[PDB]
Amino acid sequence: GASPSAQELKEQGNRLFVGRKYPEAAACYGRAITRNPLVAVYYTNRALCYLKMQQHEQALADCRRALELDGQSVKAHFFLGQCQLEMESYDEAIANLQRAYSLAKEQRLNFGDDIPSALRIAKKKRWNSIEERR
Ligand SMILES: *CC(=O)Nc1ccc(NC(=O)C*)cc1
Repeated sequence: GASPSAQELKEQGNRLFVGRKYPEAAACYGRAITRNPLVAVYYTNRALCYLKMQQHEQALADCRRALELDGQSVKAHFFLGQCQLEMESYDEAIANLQRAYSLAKEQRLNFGDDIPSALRIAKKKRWNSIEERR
């Protein structure tokens, strides 16, 4: 047999993700991480798998690790913020989305109104959660 490289495992996971096989993709990214745990994008990609599978604590842990390895990552701040938003950690989520936005502008990766839209939605969900209380 052949043992694929971590990079090959990441690409295989990407094809599994494109194939909408999210548990399988997550496991493949996990094999990539085992082969080389110092590459942030393996964790961010697996985090997105876990968000598609609504496995929040696993996504959260992966976003934290990705950001330890690449503190400049637009994607990992965005996914961290999305995971926090879904766990109703609103203020943390918003701050991570604002950092994703600022990093994206700096890197010229701010596409359309995407991250500002995520920020508006996060802020409105936070606002609704307070406004709806008795
Ligand atoms: C390749 C891939 O994952 N594409 C993709 C396209 C559209 C969406 N949008 C929604 O699910 C709303 C997700 C993934």
